[PDB]
Amino acid sequence: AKHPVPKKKTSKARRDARRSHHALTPPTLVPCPECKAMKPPHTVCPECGYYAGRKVLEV
Amino acid sequence: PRAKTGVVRRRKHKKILKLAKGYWGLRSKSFRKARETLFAAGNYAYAHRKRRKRDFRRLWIVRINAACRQHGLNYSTFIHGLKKAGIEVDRKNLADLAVREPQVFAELVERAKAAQG
Amino acid sequence: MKTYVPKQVEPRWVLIDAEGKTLGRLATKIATLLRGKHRPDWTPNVAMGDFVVVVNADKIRVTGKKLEQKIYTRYSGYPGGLKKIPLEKMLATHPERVLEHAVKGMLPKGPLGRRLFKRLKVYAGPDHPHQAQRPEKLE
Amino acid sequence: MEAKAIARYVRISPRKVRLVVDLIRGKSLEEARNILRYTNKRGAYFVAKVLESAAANAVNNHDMLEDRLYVKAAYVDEGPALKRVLPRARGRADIIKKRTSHITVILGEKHGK
Amino acid sequence: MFAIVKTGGKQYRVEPGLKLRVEKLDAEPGATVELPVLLLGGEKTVVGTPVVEGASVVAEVLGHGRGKKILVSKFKAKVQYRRKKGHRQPYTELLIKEIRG
RNA sequence: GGUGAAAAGAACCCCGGGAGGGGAGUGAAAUAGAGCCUGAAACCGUGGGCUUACAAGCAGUCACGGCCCCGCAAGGGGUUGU
RNA sequence: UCGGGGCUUAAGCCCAGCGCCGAAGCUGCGGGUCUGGGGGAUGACCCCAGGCGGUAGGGGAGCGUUCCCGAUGCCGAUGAAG
Repeated sequence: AKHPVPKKKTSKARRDARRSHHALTPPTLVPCPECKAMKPPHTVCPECGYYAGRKVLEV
Repeated sequence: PRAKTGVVRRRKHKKILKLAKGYWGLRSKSFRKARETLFAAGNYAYAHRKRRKRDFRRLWIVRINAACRQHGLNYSTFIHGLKKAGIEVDRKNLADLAVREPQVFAELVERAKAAQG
Repeated sequence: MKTYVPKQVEPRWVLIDAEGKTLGRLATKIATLLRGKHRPDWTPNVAMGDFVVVVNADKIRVTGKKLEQKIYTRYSGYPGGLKKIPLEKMLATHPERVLEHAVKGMLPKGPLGRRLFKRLKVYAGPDHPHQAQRPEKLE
Repeated sequence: MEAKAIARYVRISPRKVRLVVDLIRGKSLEEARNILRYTNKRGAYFVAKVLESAAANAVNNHDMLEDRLYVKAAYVDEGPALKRVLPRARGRADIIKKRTSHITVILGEKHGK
Repeated sequence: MFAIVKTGGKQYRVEPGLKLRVEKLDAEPGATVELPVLLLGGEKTVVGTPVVEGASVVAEVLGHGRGKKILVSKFKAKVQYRRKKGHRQPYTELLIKEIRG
């Protein structure tokens, strides 16, 4: 509305290049020791958990 | 009477549009832009008819001269060698039976030298 | 029509000598494969520039009086116009810019220093730890 | 075959879920499931749900088994939109939109022999 | 074995038995083309001060033809001048016979 | 302003919380499927065929080349490095 | 920074020399064009001399579009217009 107003119209090229710099990046998961589940790193999987065993209510 | 303006417009439109297809830019994705750039392209085409001819003149002259260098003399001498003697033609390009066939080349060189030395 | 396609005519490994001589005729033919003058148009690197590598090794003398400053420049071939490599301050700039003005005088800069850099140095001092063609079109 | 399954006229703007599609596009079932299951997103378990849609048709309507079902495409467009008028200071009335998607999750063949 | 010829303001190096065109000809559609000109051969065959006239080159012709239309679409950059045209160069096709020189 | 000739307007079942789809039947026709004749372009997308990271730009054109696919031949598409 | 590089028995100047290069301007070949003349009874067509820089503006001409005639018709399921 004030001053920095689009001089001209940008190109689809530079548009989806500006877009190109952000390719959606995946998360991280390792297995649980004594089960079948891809828990996030260091984190205890919702069920199972860690050593000593606790919670276990994520049916 | 109403002449329902229908597809005439869109047809010549996509005529020029169809002519465009092969470029970069919104010119290759706009009607009014394609058009203009195509105009420019046509200008280029004519220019490059006549200039195709002239740049060809250039290359002919060039490698004929360079071969002439690789042997003994140079271009101007070469030319008066042909021109004076009697050989009023050659089609400069046709002399490109030179590196393609260095034999007849060398001999004709000796012609130019002979009747103009 | 007509056809003068030579494909890859294969490398001409000449290395002419006239290093004691001229300062401009120190090109033209030495040009034809070089420039203080000759071939530009966004392609002819320091490369063929080398070759000759003024394998005659280095400097020598001067025609006029503009001494105490140079080792030499502009017009070689490839992109930024014509191309080179400037002077004596660039005796420094990697390896030294002598009557190889022409070649290792063009050259030592890091950027045509892209143009592979890669064809020269006091290498060009006729050891050039290599092999060429010793008729070298001496003339 | 190439199991075709879809859920049209639903939420999320193009950019986001189009990147969600080309996030796991070309990687088998197992991975897909666990990934969509675990991503700081909305289209994560969303496009996971339409993945469930795609899962039934290929297992219990195409029958190719879940172990052979790999991620075959997903193209996911823009659809229509939602055109709202935003109130904004100094008498300004603006036009702002909500864009949408055409999630075409396909799954398909394993080895091929 | 070659041979040179100045045909229709176009000069060539013609071989003994191939090739496909010249300038538009006032010559018979599908019969006998005797070229009363000549300007070379193979193993040494100089052209004289005029033409080569020890004899002549011989061609066969296989019909007439037109080749790739060019739309002369030259416009002007402002106050109107949009010439939309297109010329298609008319010519005659051939295929030689020999070069009896 | 438009499904069909008429609703015969999709029953039974599978993913879902539904919304939407997936098999069905139906009718000549289901990109005639419920806002349903056509459905351009602008504008937004998927795979793959071709190029682009030494480069100075009214981005087009001319000569050549490299590639992919039509062509029996010659040819040709088009990709665009010099 | 003379376009730039770079040039000193010049690549600067003076004088002479022959040679080439090099414009859509000219030659040849090929096409258009209008015109003038003649054959053209001939329409046609052919030959012949010449101009075509072109804005306003003069003038000839040429494509397409809704609908009336042509129609109590012709094409159209083997498939109309878009």
